[PDB]
Amino acid sequence: STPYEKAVDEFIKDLQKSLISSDVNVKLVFSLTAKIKERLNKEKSVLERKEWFISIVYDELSKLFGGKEPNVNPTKLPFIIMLVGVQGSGKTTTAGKLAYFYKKRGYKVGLVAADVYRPAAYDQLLQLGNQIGVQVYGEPNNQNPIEIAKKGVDIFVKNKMDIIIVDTAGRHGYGEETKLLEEMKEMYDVLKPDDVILVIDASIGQKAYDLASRFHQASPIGSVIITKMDGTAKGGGALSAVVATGATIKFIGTGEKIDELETFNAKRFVSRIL
Amino acid sequence: KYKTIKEDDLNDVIEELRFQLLDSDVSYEVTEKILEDLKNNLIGKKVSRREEVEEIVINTLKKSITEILTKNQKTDLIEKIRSSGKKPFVIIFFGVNGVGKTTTIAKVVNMLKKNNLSTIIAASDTFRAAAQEQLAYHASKLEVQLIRGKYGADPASVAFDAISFAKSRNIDVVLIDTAGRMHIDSDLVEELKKVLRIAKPDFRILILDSLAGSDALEQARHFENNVGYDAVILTKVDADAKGGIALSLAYELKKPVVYMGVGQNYDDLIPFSPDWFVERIFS
Ligand SMILES: Nc1nc2c(ncn2[C@@H]2O[C@H](COP(=O)(O)OP(=O)(O)NP(=O)(O)O)[C@@H](O)[C@H]2O)c(=O)[nH]1
Ligand SMILES: Nc1nc2c(ncn2[C@@H]2O[C@H](COP(=O)(O)OP(=O)(O)NP(=O)(O)O)[C@@H](O)[C@H]2O)c(=O)[nH]1
Ligand SMILES: Nc1nc2c(ncn2[C@@H]2O[C@H](COP(=O)(O)O)[C@@H](O)[C@H]2O)c(=O)[nH]1
Ligand SMILES: [Mg+2]
Ligand SMILES: [Mg+2]
Repeated sequence: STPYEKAVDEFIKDLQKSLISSDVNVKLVFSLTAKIKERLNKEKSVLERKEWFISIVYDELSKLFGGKEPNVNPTKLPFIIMLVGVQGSGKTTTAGKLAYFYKKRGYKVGLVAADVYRPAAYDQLLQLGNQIGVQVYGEPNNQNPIEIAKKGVDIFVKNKMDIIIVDTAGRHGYGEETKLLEEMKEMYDVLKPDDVILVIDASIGQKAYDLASRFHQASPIGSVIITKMDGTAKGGGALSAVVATGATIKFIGTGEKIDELETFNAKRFVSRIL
Repeated sequence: KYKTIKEDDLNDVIEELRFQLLDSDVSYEVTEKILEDLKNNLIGKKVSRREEVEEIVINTLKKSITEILTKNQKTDLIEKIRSSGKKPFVIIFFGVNGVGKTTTIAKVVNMLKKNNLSTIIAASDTFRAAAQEQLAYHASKLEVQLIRGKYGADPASVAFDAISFAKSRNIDVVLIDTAGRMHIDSDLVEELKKVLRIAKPDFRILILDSLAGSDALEQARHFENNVGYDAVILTKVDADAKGGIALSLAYELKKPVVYMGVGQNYDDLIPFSPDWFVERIFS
């Protein structure tokens, strides 16, 4: 066992603990670190250089979700966004934050309240819309969320909105809620959105990979927004969700206020995860 | 006749157990301590020759986890309320954003109604969009009184009015909803402490999301240090979540989980049992 080989091994062992402690999916940590270990042994007489080791970690981790700064301005207009995610993850609030972000940039924005399950879901999004001056479409008496979604999109397209953002009910997709995944798929098929955004709580633990995978199989995830980054969570579970879907992380949420949304920064996020 | 357990006998099974606990969202640091406890309890112990070391290890762990949780159990909450001479018995619910406070309050109302206890709800989240409307829907469906407070009232004023109202009507229980807040948000932690000083609750419940990883323990630690609470309710266990936070809470903080939320309907609340937890994790 060469002094270098020993150095690599201890570094990889410490990195495994660090990533797991930050809530990256355990199996993922081992496969990721296996690739990193292989690189450290093949690339660069010399002994351990931690600085080079770390650079390879940042490199392999950055690959794991894209280097490029996210593009957050819509490709074509009108641009339909459908927000999805686990109960309480921050979807309704993030819809308001997104509407605010784009309005500030000079877009005509419409919000669609397509959650018919949560009490006062409509009232919540209407209040956010009222606060930031963005029109909200909803039908509090309608129990068909797809019909609301479609009618809302159609009206906003007709009236030449640039960006249309559809809020949907919370779901996790397990047990009875497998049917909610089917409903999400159906909404996806009907709206044909331009971006399906998985909105995910930064604090999410070891279920993240399998849960995000279930979502992706039902309706392909294009983008991810990580909420509650103003908290103490490292965010490794959110990283796991991103790897399961192949999606691009575009924004993080940094508070409850409507302006507390910012573009995702890969380097800082790696540093946060550690 | 009996073989002596050595460290080398334990290595393979300790690693399988480590990954099982980690997968169950028992945090890394707690998992390590528990397994170190396990190894130390077993190194030097005798065992029959045709007995499988691996099984004794697994059973010793299941038994230790069961004891850690069983020792932390307190009196049942309904029995606590019934035995209390206080009217109303005042309960407050707090925790970080989106974990499930408001919905859990509705389930608790439902459970209290089934136990023939009268209840009113204080709508003391006066910040978040539609927070009072959301509770008003549940209050109406559960047919219980919601106290919204005067127009523009702050959380403490709403709670004060709710308690005053319950006193004069001899209502058994007041349940106080509060806005989501980060455990590291000093201003909002102060807002909560202000409601506590004014409401002087008889029971304080932290809500934790069972889908949360290691941060759930961090939430629990910080809130215990800055605020203090009596018990935890874990939500969203129906998302195929193991709820390993339950073990970490007992092991690190000596705090019990009293109920678990297992869906979005009012009946979706079960009491916490050590045996149930151990079966979930190891089966
Ligand atoms: N501190 C903080 N709070 C946030 C952030 N994003 C959302 N929230 C808060 O998180 C809570 C849940 O938000 P909400 O929009 O209702 O989430 P949701 O996913 O629509 N819930 P549901 O699944 O029930 O429809 C709210 O208290 C909201 O203010 C964030 O970045 N930071
Ligand atoms: N599947 C499932 N969903 C749950 C459970 N408990 C709560 N929820 C859902 O989680 C979402 C958030 O619940 P809510 O009561 O608004 O949480 P909150 O902590 O009061 N949010 P806020 O911080 O904004 O006030 C809702 O969709 C609610 O129905 C549970 O046990 N299982
Ligand atoms: N009990 C009851 N709830 C209803 C009915 N129609 C809609 N809801 C509830 O209204 C809510 C959706 O409308 P709002 O977003 O406007 O609250 C959901 O909680 C839904 O269950 C009904 O006929 N009866
Ligand atoms: Mg919502
Ligand atoms: Mg609430």
